[PDB]
Amino acid sequence: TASIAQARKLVEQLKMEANIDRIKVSKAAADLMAYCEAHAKEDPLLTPVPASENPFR
Amino acid sequence: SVRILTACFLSLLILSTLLGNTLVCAAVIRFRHLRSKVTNFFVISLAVSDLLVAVLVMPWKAVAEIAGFWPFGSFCNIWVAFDIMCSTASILNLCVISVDRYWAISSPFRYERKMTPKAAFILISVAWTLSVLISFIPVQLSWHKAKPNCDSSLSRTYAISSSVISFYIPVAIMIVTYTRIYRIAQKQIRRIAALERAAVHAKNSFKRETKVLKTLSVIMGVFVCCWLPFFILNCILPFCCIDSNTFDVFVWFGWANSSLNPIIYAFNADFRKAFSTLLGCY
Amino acid sequence: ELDQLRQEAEQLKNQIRDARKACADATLSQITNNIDPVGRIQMRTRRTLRGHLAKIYAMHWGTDSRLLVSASQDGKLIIWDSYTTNKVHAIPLRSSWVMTCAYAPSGNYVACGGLDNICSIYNLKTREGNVRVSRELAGHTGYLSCCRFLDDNQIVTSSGDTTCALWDIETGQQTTTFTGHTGDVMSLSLAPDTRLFVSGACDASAKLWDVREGMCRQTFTGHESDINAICFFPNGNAFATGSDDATCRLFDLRADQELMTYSHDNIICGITSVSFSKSGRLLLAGYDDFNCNVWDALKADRAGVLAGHDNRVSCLGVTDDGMAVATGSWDSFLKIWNG
Amino acid sequence: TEDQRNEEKAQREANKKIEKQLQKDKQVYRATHRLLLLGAGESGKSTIVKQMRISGIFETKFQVDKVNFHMFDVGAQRDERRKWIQCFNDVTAIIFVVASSSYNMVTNRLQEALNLFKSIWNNRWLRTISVILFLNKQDLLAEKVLAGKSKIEDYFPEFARYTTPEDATPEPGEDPRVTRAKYFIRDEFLRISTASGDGRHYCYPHFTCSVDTENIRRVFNDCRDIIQRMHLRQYELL
Ligand SMILES: Cc1cc(-c2cccn3ccnc23)ccc1-c1c(C)c(=O)[nH]c(=O)n1C
Repeated sequence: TASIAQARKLVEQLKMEANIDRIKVSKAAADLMAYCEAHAKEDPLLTPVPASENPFR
Repeated sequence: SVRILTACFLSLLILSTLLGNTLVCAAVIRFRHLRSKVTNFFVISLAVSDLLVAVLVMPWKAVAEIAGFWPFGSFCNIWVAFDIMCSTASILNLCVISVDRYWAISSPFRYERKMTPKAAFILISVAWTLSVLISFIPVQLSWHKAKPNCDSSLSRTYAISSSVISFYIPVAIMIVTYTRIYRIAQKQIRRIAALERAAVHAKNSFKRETKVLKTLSVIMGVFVCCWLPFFILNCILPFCCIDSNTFDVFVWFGWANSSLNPIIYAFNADFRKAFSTLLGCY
Repeated sequence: ELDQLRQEAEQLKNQIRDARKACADATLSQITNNIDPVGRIQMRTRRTLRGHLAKIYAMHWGTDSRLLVSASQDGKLIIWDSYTTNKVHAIPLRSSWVMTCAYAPSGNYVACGGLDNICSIYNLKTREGNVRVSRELAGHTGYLSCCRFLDDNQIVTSSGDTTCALWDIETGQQTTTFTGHTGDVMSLSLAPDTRLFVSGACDASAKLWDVREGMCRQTFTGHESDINAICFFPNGNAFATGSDDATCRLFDLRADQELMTYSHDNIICGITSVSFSKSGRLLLAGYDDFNCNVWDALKADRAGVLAGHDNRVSCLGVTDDGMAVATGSWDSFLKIWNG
Repeated sequence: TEDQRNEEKAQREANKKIEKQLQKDKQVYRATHRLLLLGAGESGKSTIVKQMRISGIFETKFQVDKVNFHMFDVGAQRDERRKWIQCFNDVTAIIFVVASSSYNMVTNRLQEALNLFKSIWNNRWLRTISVILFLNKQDLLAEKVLAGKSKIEDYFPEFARYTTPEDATPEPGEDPRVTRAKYFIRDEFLRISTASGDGRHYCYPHFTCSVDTENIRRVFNDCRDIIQRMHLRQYELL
């Protein structure tokens, strides 16, 4: 009596996961590039910071 | 040109001793997973004693061999004390290593609660104090020489007294400790083989018993063959007909034990790994 | 009956896969091709913290980027001052099998949990001064594997009983239960706005959860083995995963599919931890082979390697200001990196 | 200025006070042996824990001859594919408890125990961990073998050709029929044990009962043997 319930619950979950709207990958990849470009000046691990203001020296 | 060949051999021996004991000393400093164990507190002491043998003892006698006389004059009376101290320390370190291994293997639970890093220090201090006591106090008192170049003859009393404390007592302890380790190692092999035989009979060794004899034979025969001819003649000569050349050969055999000590005692899985890391990062 | 529902599920899966294929137009590598490579990353151990007796399983930075807590399988929860290497607290635990810890964003609480199936909350700043257990959250039927504070009163925990839960610390009762995973849930990662969170499980699937709604929104696949680590991109629209099959992947929430794969031919050990940087350009990941590999999140080129741990690297964190990187290991040492 | 000096002094005092406490705990940690206890709910595992003492993990502390032991039960809402099994890769031993009288009870319970033992034995995280094997419920097995309708050959066909090994030390009053079954089951476990034995871990079978005062001494002696063999192996003598 539980197999039918689990199958119907799985179908119900899969129905909800298929009703979303998906954007193109090209636009999605273009937004991660935009984020890194605008914050590359405040990434101390990427751009080395002089030891004057480094608190670990 | 046999002189050149002898000089090359002696230089190779000194360089081998220096390199081996420096590599043993270098690895323990670099890696703190070797310094953690109290059992390695005794290997580094042995390496230090072998290093002092290589530095303060071997080169000057090697030079005196090549030249044919003693070019230092007033250093003979201090060189003898350094020789005695640095050889006695090595032998006592070997004895302490054997006792440590025996106590670890025979009483594994009392070893873990009592072998604190403050007992290894006491043992090492006792060994080096015994080394210092018999080497400098008697020598800088004219007690080693018989009352009747650097070719002195030891007193009939001092030669016997120092040969016992420095060789005979340490070599008996090593024999008793390494034979109880042999008995333990053979009981364990019999129990494992019994279970394997039971499994085989359900389905219906020799190398292990050879491995234990190989290691013990390598440990003991090297030490005995290196130091026994020297200490046999060290007691016969004061009583007095063998010349000094054969005695020099046996003296040099005694010091060659310090070259193989890194191979015998600091050549396990992790010491070898540290040596590979220090040599080419392999 | 059963055949009809099986066919319906097959049709739904085929529709989802067809939609994902249709939305796939160009790859991340193709777009990120003219970008100047970062180059090489030089990072040196700036600190080394000692005091734990056994393997270290977790660590967590504070929001001030100075304090951090770490967990060891010796029953200790030690709080460090990363600047001065001093120890601020040392909290003994009732159970010796802790596998996760967390730092409250306010800084007044630390969490804990493990094989005892209990999440323990500790009061750090109190008028007495001592550190005592405030609450104990029971209700999971499997080991606690991760826990992340939302505020001083809410916390999300993941468990090996294939279930994540949201709790109310004041009342000690569950508020929402997140079901749908078939294998043990291993990791959690809260969104920057604490509105969503992702979890990785042993069924090689990740899921995106709605905290206020309680339902699963998106399900991501692609890994072949258990997922051990998961992390959000700083933007909040992407996340990264680490697995036992010696690979890392980047997924996009809006595109609803994988974008990049971070792997190498000479890597066969699994990933234990994963993290990002302040800009999101670098992808730091811990490995079973005792070191940490710094990646390039846009080009999949290994920018550097962090080495110096004697044993397996188990945990890995990056400060909120981007200043430093801390790693713990099974050799019981915390090493802070910078460069 | 002065405020920074005062703060640093207070922080150093607190750090020193903490480090003083961390020094005794290091001494206590090194004196304790961790033991992982496995088995099934059908086996007499629960009674053994009660004897040692006299819902997440269950932990128990007991001490023998000034040696501290610390044992863990993982029978807390678990399943197969043990992911938590890597937390115990540096324990002294694993205590595997089996109900020997469950051969007829139903696949077979004994076959399930054998499969679990083979799974644990070949685990990658347990390649240096020895197993102390308890073959529990021996009185029930003796009663079943003596009188009843349960024939081992019906469930295990290999029992029709088994022969008692010569290294058998049966109790003086036991029926020789009972001893054959005991050693057949023990050899069935030992075949798995020695078919993949690496030389770094071993198995220590025992014929036990759920209510025994000798189980603690069995664990103590087997742990002593494990530590001794590890010492012997680290010196290239074994
Ligand atoms: C004969 C001797 C014996 C010992 C000794 C005595 C007791 C314990 N020992 C342990 C190691 N060496 C010793 C030391 C140095 C000498 C010696 C040598 C080699 C030489 O060429 N010229 C000398 O005049 N002497 C004195």
